[PDB]
Amino acid sequence: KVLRDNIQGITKPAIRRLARRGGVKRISGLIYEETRGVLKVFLENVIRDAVTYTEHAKRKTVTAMDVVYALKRQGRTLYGFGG
Amino acid sequence: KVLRDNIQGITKPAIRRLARRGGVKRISGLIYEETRGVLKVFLENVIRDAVTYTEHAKRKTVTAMDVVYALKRQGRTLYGFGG
Amino acid sequence: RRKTRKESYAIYVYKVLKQVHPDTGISSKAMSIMNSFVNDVFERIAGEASRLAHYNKRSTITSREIQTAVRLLLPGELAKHAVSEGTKAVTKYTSAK
Amino acid sequence: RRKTRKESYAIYVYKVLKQVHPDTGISSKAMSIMNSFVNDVFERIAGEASRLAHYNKRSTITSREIQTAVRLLLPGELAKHAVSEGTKAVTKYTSA
Amino acid sequence: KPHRYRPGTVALREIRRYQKSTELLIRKLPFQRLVREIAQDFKTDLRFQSSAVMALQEASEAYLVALFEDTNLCAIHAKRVTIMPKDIQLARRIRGERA
Amino acid sequence: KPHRYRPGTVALREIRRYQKSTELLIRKLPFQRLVREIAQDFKTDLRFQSSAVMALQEASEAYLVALFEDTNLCAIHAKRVTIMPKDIQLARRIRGER
Amino acid sequence: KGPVPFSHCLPTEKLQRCEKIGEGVFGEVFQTIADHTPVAIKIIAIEGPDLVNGSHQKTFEEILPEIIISKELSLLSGEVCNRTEGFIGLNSVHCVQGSYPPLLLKAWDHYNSTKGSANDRPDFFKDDQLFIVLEFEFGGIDLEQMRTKLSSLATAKSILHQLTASLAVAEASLRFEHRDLHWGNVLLKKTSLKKLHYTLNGKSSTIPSCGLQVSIIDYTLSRLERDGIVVFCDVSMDEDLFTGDGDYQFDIYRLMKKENNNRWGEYHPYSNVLWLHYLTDKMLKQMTFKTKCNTPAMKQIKRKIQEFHRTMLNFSSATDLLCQHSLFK
Amino acid sequence: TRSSRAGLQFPVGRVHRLLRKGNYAERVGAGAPVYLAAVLEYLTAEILELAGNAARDNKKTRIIPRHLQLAVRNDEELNKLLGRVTIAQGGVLPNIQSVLLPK
Amino acid sequence: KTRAKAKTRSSRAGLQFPVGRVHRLLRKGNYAERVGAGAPVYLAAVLEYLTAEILELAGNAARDNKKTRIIPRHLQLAVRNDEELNKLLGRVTIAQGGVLPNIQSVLLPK
DNA sequence: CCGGCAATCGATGTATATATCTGACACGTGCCTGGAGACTAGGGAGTAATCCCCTTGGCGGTTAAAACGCGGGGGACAGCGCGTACGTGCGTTTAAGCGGTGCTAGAGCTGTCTACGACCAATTGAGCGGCCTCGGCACCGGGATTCTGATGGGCGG
DNA sequence: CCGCCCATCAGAATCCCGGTGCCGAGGCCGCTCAATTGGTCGTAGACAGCTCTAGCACCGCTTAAACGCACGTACGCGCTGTCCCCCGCGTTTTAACCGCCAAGGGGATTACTCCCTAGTCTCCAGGCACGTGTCAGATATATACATCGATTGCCGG
Repeated sequence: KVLRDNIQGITKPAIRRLARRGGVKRISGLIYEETRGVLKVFLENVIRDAVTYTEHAKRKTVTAMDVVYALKRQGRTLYGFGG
Repeated sequence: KVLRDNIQGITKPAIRRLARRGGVKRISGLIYEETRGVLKVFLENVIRDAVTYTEHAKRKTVTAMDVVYALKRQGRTLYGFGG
Repeated sequence: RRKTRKESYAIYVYKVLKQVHPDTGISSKAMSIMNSFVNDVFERIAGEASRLAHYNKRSTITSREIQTAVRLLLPGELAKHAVSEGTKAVTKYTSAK
Repeated sequence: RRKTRKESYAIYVYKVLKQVHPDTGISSKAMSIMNSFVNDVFERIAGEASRLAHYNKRSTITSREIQTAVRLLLPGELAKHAVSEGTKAVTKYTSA
Repeated sequence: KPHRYRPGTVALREIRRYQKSTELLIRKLPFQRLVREIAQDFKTDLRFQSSAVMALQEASEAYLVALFEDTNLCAIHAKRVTIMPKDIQLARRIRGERA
Repeated sequence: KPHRYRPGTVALREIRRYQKSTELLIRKLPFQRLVREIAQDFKTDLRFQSSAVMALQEASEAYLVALFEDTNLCAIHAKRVTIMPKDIQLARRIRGER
Repeated sequence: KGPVPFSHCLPTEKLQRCEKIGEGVFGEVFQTIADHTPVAIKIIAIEGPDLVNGSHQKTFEEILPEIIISKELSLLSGEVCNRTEGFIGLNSVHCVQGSYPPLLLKAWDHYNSTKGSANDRPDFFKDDQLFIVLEFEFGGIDLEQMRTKLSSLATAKSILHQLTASLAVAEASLRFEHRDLHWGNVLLKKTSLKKLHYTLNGKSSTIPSCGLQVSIIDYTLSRLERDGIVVFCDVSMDEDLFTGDGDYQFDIYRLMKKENNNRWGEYHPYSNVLWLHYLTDKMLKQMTFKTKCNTPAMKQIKRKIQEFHRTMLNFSSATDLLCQHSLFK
Repeated sequence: TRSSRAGLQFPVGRVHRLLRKGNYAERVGAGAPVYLAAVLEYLTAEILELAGNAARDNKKTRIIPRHLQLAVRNDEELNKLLGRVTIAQGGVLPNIQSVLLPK
Repeated sequence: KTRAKAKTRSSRAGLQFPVGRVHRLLRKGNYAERVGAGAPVYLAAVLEYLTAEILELAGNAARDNKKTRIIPRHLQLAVRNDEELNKLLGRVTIAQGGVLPNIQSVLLPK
């Protein structure tokens, strides 16, 4: 479709900020590609589960409840949204 | 009668055999104490859970199904011993 | 038109907070987090009790199952105080029923 | 007093094994392992279906819940073939 | 000659600054575009609620921060200061996510 | 002129041998004594079935083997061929066990 | 006849209960408690050829139009054909001889040390100087000091509704013109009347007060006519006021200089709507409300207020706005 | 009311109703809701007290999710209980390795 | 006749796993208030398919080792050598199973 | 005239072929309890119609963040030498393993009967949802303060 | 003659107040319906008694494994030198964010059938416990076969 190559929107300074919050002092020049890959895999899994959940209910809109249920099924509980 | 000093029964050759099955070629001289501590902690947790399970049922004998239930609760499902 | 009502634990959480800290407020997001925490703990304990009742071939849930589930699910220091509080509440309820 | 009776899945597993490999046997420990495997998978699928039914405010379990639970639990190609099998079975049961 | 800090000071300042705040560290529109693009593969003409995207962002950021912490530990274990892809691979292998 | 093998050959032979069989590698009586001694701190005058002891032994051996595999990976990562306690500590920390 | 002493109207006990409020070229307005009721004493020097606050004092006959207008507007509240309770009613009026009591000077000193005063000291007045003492009801505090504790725009809609009703009633009664309306002349007070009642040209109507009563002060330059006799203070010579700049009031002043071609003896009710326009500009750019605009009902209310502010100028008088405009129908 | 006889603040009838129609068991005893309500109230009180202490430390009179995260992560038992839980708008605990510090 | 001959539901569905037993287990398991009429057939079909796959792989592994009987070692070899099966049974321990032979290349002699 | 590279040579542990012997596995039989056939009552689920809230799309301004270039200092990486901790083998000591013998504490099953939980009808007060105030809380702007990093200036064995 | 210490200077980091903008408590009504009170009634489980399986204790004899010691070498660790490659700072270009405004698509609510599932009674066939052989695998013996470590034997600069 029209939406393509949006993985490049995760800029290098954003990854640097995440690393700084994680507590990293020096970063090599080949980390951004690996970070993009792992983020893509994680998002793919979560979104697939959420879309299955929204498909079972005969709806056309993905809600926060579906995301929460998918995350809980994956083993990562999330507090603050619905519940 | 009361038992004491039985952690020394896990001899050094047994730990060496377990390491060899794990795929290790050389072993330092201070691994045995750490291995004994880890084994003690693991056994303590499992045995505590099993004893609680057997105490709820108003029994005086620990059965295999109690151990299986404790292992499943811990997240280490085991196949073969019934259940 | 009035929407369908929704149940939560806000009132009781606020009552407990006023009991502990008489001059402290709370924000909406914190209240939502507390609601989620209460629901999660309730579900865990209820599921453990149901499994315990099923293991022993019984068809009823009593306070013994709840006590054993609390003993299994919580660490020791929290478990002791929770057991004491539950036993005291049950004794007080039964005495003046 | 009279001894109680115990139920298992040994005969069905033996029938399937004779269907797949008509000249192979099995031991007792392997039978126990297969029994445990079947019980575990049954429990997983049933629990997932029950949760799905409770989420949508329903009071019955149908084949849709089982299909969705199978899709959610089984990974990759293992799901696809499995789903097909189930569908076929239901259709046959409707014919008779 | 203009003032210049030594390499390593501003990094520590940023480490101390970003460990006290709570706001998100990724822009919203690019993340929304990425989420929609990924989701278009499973079903055509989908719609989203704002809370769903917000929750996805929160979960992703938490996961990435934890992974970076583990990677830093792995890099320190090997007598080094910089983090390299081998550390990420080892952390993911031990965690059990990768085969 | 006695015959002597170089350091490393017998280790590889043992690695190959112990990765092919399936028996238990710990003596049974000391393990049973240790299990009873540990259990006596939670209740007094307890009795066990042999199946319980066998299940505990199997689970313990599997856990130890997996831990040793992870330790070997960590030791290899740091340009070494000898395992050290720091490798075990790092593996346990990353796995999530305190 | 003859002036009365200070103890005749403001004795010592109600002299010590006192607090200062306001000052000006004419005199000073000042708070006290009398008859178990908070009242305002307004003191103007008269018959004094002495330079005070940059100018000398006029005679009693110059003040006479002001008191005429004051008691006429007070009786307007007691009128049957056109009744409105949103105005200020007098208590009495008297003449005082002597010098300023020391308590007044000490209150002025406290006010200057706390709030600051741009007027001269009142202590040079002689013991034979003549003053006029006037009594007002306590109408509350001014709109200027109250600008940052208002609840929501509903209170606005209410206070505009009430002031427009009051001006329309006054126009229908005696053809009254104020010709001065700044956001420091509106007094609001807390009342328990949820729904207030009034009469316009013989028809009964009501205003939702939102638990708030309003008033506006008397005007020294206000113009009206009774039975063909016109009461108005000529302002054609004080062009300094209309040549100012810095905010909208001077713009309104030049508009009221231009629309009536300096013939102020006639009646021009149109400039009142621009006076209200000034207040609308103030409310949309000079006040803070305590309620967020998230709810769409009050959002559309605000948009309606905005289009009123934009489109009011095509009417002819406040009565037209009251009887035709969408916010008022 | 049942909750008043037990001296509790959490509801007892609501807990009983939620237990009775959640597909847990065929029958539910008359003592389980009281025990469950007491346990839930105790845990809530403990967490709230810790969070309020953390909030008062930071010179504020209201509790926000940062305070809840600080209270939970600084206690061993609560941290062990919520070992796989993520709180929105939480942040992380300040911690820097000693090797990275300047000489 | 008053009644016809009894026909099992499995025969009508053309399966080998029991359908009535699965229906009874679903009903007396505290899962939902009611149980439909098509769920047991689906569950039985899925379970039979999975069992057949595992048994096929295990039998091949046993035939490789020159034996005519399946033992837990063969089951472990079958499970650990397939990606999907290994992912499904990722946290399960099989008694008397063993490990997959594997040595790191660095440890090998030059 | 050596440091090497290949080619043997001996020794050791592992894989392979053949004959006996056993106990675990593959069927046969009887019986009973759980599943199938037939029928009825009612309520959970499917469908159609309607309302309106939330999602998608568009436009303009401003400005904070991303992108690019460059000099240089500190860190990654390879090479080398030294010392001792760990691997391999031999002789001697220890306790696991196996085969019986005996005893009894406790798991498992059955029959009675009483109390505790399910269900129903009439009453009513707790809890939630609209509309409205508002007193203080968090927020920013300024200024001041402080504290830390990067620097040059020296006495000395 | 190699320095390793001290006193100054700049620039972030944090404190104090003053003025603004909203939010989380509170109040009212108005319900709605879910919880409380007072009864009946059928059965789940507590309790007592009995049977007998398996868990525990002891003893004797073999042989394999654990233990202690000697010796040598390969691996871990510290030191030095070189070069690339990220870090800090300045300038210019891109699009994110905020505010506002319509359009309508689909989620949520109400009313009305009606077909699918629970419950009951009767009957018999599938599956489980028990009992018997016989052959796949375990054991013992002998026999090659691949591989490791040392020695020889020429060989080109």
